[PDB]
Amino acid sequence: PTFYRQELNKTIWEVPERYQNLSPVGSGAYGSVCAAFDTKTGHRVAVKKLSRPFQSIIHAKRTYRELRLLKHMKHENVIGLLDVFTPARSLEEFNDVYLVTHLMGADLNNIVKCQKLTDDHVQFLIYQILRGLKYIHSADIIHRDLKPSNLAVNEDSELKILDFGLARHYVATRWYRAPEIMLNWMHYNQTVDIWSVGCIMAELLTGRTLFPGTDHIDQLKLILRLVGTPGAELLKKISSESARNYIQSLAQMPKMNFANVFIGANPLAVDLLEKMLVLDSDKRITAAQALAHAYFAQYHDPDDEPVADPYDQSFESRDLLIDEWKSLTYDEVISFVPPPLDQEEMES
Ligand SMILES: Nc1nccc(-c2c(-c3ccc(F)cc3)ncn2C2CCNCC2)n1
Ligand SMILES: N[C@]12C[C@H]3C[C@H](C[C@H](C3)C1)C2
Ligand SMILES: [Ca+2]
Ligand SMILES: [Ca+2]
Ligand SMILES: [Ca+2]
Ligand SMILES: [Ca+2]
Repeated sequence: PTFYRQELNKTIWEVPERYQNLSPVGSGAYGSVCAAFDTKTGHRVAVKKLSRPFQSIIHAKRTYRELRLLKHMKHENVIGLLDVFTPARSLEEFNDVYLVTHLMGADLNNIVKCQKLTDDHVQFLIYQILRGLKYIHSADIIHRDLKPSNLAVNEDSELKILDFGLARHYVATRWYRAPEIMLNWMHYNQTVDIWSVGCIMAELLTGRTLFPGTDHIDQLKLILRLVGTPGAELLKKISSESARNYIQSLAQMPKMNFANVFIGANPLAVDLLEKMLVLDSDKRITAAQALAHAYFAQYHDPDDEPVADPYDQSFESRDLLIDEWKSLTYDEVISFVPPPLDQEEMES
């Protein structure tokens, strides 16, 4: 393919002539993104140029991790890959990676901000998050920082999870993070992401942020006002003695009845929130359990809530040299097989 160069976000992008009319639509994890027109299929796409993908061992492994993850993700509510390209003619020239997915014009903050959402619409939005989570969780992938700005939404409210499974080694909002993550507790499971869904769903229903804490301690106090003081068993999870002593010394608070917090909400929504917003991560509902909850009865379809193929994450434990990660990434670029344009069939 013939490539062309265009300065976007103050830097030169080099892309195949197939992709036209690039215009910036914001930053993503470790890269910046442009919307484009795919002249091969007439579809609108989003193209992410990774920033400094091989500058250090941290960047190089992050680049491999992201390409491996995105090549594996094949679910209608999870960002996946239509294409991956590099202007490099060989590994020796290889220093830039571009990832291509379907264009999603908005994030969840664009949906709720200026819109009084109906309950049926909230159901659809949360249903899609949970369907995507069941899939990624089934591959032993956790998001860990799920929030409205990590949920891409298109013009018809179709939603995809992105920026999951990233980070190993800019000020982000922590309002949606699971307490065990925000506070660095010693163990956690996939249901960290279900806490985040609870926080998102609460805000879609009320129009107000659930736990808008000014710092870690203020946020914890807001959380405890809703869910009540935890038992000594929860302290088991917290390494820092100072943190445990602080929590233990707080004046005891009762759990609130969520029916008195989400006044006027669908009682089924309140019940689901009660099951998601639990401090005990072993008591928190899973994504697959939540999809069966009566709140989603008009959307639930077991035939269309798939799990993922096994995902080999053995590379995560390995320390390799920059050029090894780079060569592995080049291999993944070259071996990528674009999916069919139409991968779906009418149901039954
Ligand atoms: N508009 C849009 N549409 C789809 C995805 C993205 C996208 C990607 C991304 C990931 C992989 C890929 F291959 C291509 C793009 N990373 C961050 N974003 C965000 C850019 C602005 N915030 C919401 C989405 N942006
Ligand atoms: N957002 C809220 C924070 C705190 C807990 C609960 C009820 C009140 C006090 C408002 C949610
Ligand atoms: Ca169906
Ligand atoms: Ca079809
Ligand atoms: Ca479609
Ligand atoms: Ca069916």
